[PDB]
Amino acid sequence: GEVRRIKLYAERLADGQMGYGLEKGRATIPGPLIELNEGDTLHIEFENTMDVRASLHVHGLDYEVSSDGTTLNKSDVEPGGTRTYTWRTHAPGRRSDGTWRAGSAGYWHYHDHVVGTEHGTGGIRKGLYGPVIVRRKGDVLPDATHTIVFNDMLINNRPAHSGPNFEATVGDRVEFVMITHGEYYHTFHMHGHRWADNRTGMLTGPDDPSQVVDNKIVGPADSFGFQVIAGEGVGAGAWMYHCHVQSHSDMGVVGLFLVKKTDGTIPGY
Amino acid sequence: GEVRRIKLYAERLADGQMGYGLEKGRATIPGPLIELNEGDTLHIEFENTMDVRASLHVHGLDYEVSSDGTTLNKSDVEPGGTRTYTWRTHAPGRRSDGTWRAGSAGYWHYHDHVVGTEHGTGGIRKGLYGPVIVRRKGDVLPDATHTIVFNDMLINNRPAHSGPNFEATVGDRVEFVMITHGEYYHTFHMHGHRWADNRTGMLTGPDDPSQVVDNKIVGPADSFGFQVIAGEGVGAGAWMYHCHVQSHSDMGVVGLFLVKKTDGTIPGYE
Amino acid sequence: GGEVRRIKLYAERLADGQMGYGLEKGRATIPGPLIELNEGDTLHIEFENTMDVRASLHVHGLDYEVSSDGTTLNKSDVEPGGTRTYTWRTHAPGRRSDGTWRAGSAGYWHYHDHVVGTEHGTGGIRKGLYGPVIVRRKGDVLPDATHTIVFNDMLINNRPAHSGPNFEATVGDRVEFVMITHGEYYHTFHMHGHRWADNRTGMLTGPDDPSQVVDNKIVGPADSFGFQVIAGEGVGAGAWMYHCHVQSHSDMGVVGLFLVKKTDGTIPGY
Ligand SMILES: [Cu+2]
Ligand SMILES: [Cu+2]
Ligand SMILES: [Cu+2]
Ligand SMILES: [Cu+2]
Ligand SMILES: [Cu+2]
Ligand SMILES: [Cu+2]
Ligand SMILES: [Cu+2]
Ligand SMILES: [Cu+2]
Ligand SMILES: [Cu+2]
Ligand SMILES: [Cu+2]
Repeated sequence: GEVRRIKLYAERLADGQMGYGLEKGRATIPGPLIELNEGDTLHIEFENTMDVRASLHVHGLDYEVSSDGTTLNKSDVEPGGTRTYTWRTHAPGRRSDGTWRAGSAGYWHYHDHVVGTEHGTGGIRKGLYGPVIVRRKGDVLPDATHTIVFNDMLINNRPAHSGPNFEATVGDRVEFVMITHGEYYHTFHMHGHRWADNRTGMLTGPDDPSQVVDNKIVGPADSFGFQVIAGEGVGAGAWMYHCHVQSHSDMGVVGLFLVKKTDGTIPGY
Repeated sequence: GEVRRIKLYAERLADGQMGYGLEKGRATIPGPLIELNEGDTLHIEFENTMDVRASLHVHGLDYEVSSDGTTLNKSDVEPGGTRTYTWRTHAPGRRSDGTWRAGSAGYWHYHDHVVGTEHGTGGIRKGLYGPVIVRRKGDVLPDATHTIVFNDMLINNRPAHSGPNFEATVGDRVEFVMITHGEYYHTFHMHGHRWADNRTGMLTGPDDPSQVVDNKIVGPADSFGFQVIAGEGVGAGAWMYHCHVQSHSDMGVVGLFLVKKTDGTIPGYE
Repeated sequence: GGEVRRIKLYAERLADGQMGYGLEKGRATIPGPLIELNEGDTLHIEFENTMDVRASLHVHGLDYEVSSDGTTLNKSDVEPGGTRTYTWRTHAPGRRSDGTWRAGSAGYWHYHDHVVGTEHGTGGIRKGLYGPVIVRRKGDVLPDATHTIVFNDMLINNRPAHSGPNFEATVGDRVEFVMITHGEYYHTFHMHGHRWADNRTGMLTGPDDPSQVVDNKIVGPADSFGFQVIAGEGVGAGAWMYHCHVQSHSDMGVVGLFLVKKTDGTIPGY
């Protein structure tokens, strides 16, 4: 694949949060989406603009201990400090012994591993997480990608009973990245939409046995994703997504997948 | 792909519980099993006979906003009032864009969405849940079908140390639907039997790499099913099924898959 | 495969209020010894309960009659100082007379006591009466070494917290992990620098295998999965943290090291 270079900033935010950003003062929670094709290399010029030690750890991708982002492998960043982390990816292939080497492709995530504790409980709690997508050659690309993060009892570190809305048009091919962090198990559910419990979130073809689901138990540091055709077989509407743990939904871990008709209207909303 | 109509009533029961039934005063917990072939449409003539608002939301199957069963999409039911709910299904096909549309086939469930709160915490707690099986052309059909719901710390809203038993004979193709509800994660286990972590609960053949398990972690609104040849390779016996979370089995989330010999006997148990 | 095997196995109290399975009197370990079988194999376990309380042997996944359930229910537990021969059987997958595919015994399985403390072995599990079982399919690739990580309540292999076990391998070694969970709590098992397949073997079969590829897996009491990695594949030598990813679990010390060595013997940054 291609070699690529980006800048990443860890920053303090209002209400004592902590974001990553591609640009200083544009830090988000979750952090910016990172999109890669199998075989790509990413060199990340990472600057800690905070008064506390921070790091960048990644799930699933290839990295050397020198890019672990852990005090253990001395890969964290002093306050004000800079470090360039290297993530590599590979494509699948038979090894020489006959066995199949799984590719790097999947729905993954990066997070701090040193804020609060040597496991980044503080960083994670404050908002130092975001999505990685590693694509395979042939994978179908979406019209948009939306990142939903169950962080303890919040979605994307928002004040509860205010979970984020996502706008789309019927027939649009919408991608969701679903990441979980903190202490608690959850179940992610979506009204009017289904996906496949497999790498991609859609069945490869008729030979794919993967269960089809609208509900998934997820624990801290689990990542999955899936694409749907917005409105497929159900029409336009305010389509609720929510944590299906009853106390979680009642305390307001809910948002709307707002699927507009072609004309721009929405039924009874 | 045939169109169908059935009547469903929400009723308050004895001991302050709530349940769906196919007739008046015949409501069960779980609710009655709904079985569909892909393509089939089901129109549900639903009546809320209770003194509180109630609804019917479904997982997995195709419905419009007007069958969401939510406060949001004004698709819940006043006390005593009626509403006709529509669930469509679809077979798997090729989309124009060359991708594979998945198909509605799978182990699913229906549950109230307004009784307790705007997510029916109260309805679910009181027993407003039931199983839906959507079948695909060629799916092997069972000799019998037994629904097991881990709702909070009970099975099928029974008293504890009292979880249901299911009788069967050696060789029976027995189907289980396993639904989870409320606040707590669980692990469903079964002695003497195992299944595949996939759609049908059966391996398609030797090119099915899916994990063969007898123990599966589940949380609120998770649905799976499977089919076993009763007592396959293990013989007749009282075959325990139990939540494997230790305090959960200890407090009485246990039941018996009672697998009789052909002559109707069973080896001695307690 | 297709061989009859015989072993002896003891239950024993240990130091610090613990109980262990062992191949010999006084050599009990926590976890108990790894039992490795090929599909078709029958294992006869000459079990002796050296302890002062009723203990059993119950196994997940494998084939056993109720006379080897090791339950109160089926009266197959063992009196203090008693001996009982448990029989585990295993079958290869095969086409059934109903045209369906019979799932094989092969996978990542476990054995635990069912009668110490409660009729669900709560006390026996807590105190260390658990061990791993692997059943191999014909032509399964065999590892260079096998390592067992049990998440029992808040600990690993009933060790004192902040001191989880380390495993040593050289870059290029085929390293197998058995990953069992017991007790009351859900966990997520994670490993730095390595990935596996959510499927029977923890390895994709080929390009036809849609299994999700994961470094993080939610597990609950009595969940068992396993996988094999090439040590340092595409990441190189190093101290490769494995940890529960439940933040307070990792904080309270549920961590260990996959110590992957360069070929010369060294570890960068040690
Ligand atoms: Cu880590
Ligand atoms: Cu939640
Ligand atoms: Cu992590
Ligand atoms: Cu629901
Ligand atoms: Cu809902
Ligand atoms: Cu339970
Ligand atoms: Cu009796
Ligand atoms: Cu049991
Ligand atoms: Cu844990
Ligand atoms: Cu067990």
